[PDB]
Amino acid sequence: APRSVDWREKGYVTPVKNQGQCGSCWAFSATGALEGQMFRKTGRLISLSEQNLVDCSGPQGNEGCNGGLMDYAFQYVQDNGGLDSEESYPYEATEESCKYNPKYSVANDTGFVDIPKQEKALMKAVATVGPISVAIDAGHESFLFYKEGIYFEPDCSSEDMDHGVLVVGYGFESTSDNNKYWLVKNSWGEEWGMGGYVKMAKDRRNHCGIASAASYPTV
Ligand SMILES: *C(=N)C1(NC(=O)[C@@H]2C[C@@H](S(=O)(=O)c3ccccc3Cl)CN2C(=O)C2(c3ccc(Cl)cc3)CC2)CC1
Repeated sequence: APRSVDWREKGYVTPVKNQGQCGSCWAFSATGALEGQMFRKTGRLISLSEQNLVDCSGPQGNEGCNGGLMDYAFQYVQDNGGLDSEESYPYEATEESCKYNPKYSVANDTGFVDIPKQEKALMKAVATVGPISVAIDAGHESFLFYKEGIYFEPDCSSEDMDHGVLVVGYGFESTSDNNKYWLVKNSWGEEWGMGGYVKMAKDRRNHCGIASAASYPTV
């Protein structure tokens, strides 16, 4: 794999979004991954509707503003035959009745891939596929108040993840001893972290469980 990857530079990544008070992180992680795979497929970067996922993917096991799984979202898109654009089905940050309209479907998927649970497998996936949906342990105050640089939290769990985010690349800082990072897009708006991103510790024993539940949709 290359030493550094950043899919933002290749046009695969929409601007940072804000989920608000709704427990819809999983929906933002899923749309991020699908936005990337749709761009690879078609050359068109189109922002997708998290609201459509929040309102409509109960049958697949998602729980709206009270949590869900990226893979359940990918299964919904396959079952449903599509997913609306953000423009057509805008984000409300509350769970409402399903308003899916196939006329405005701009994405599809044919399933999903679960990546082996190693950072080396995650790097290979990121290098070759595009942005990847990942689960992390975000449940430390150090994450809430993260501002810049490489995020490392000694008490992070590699097994107890509670937040879905999107890996858009990886790289290394030239500063000192521990310099590698995953580039991670969050859904807490641009005023959190580094314009809404967190450079997360890479190759330090699967820190925060970033390689523990990584996946992406096939299109
Ligand atoms: C996001 N605003 C909130 N977090 C979740 O909804 C997270 C997302 C995923 S995860 O990425 O943590 C994860 C964890 C373990 C294994 C795979 C994955 Cl993808 C699940 N989330 C959860 O909070 C849990 C969950 C799981 C399944 C359902 Cl239907 C609801 C909730 C508790 C694991 C909401 C804060």
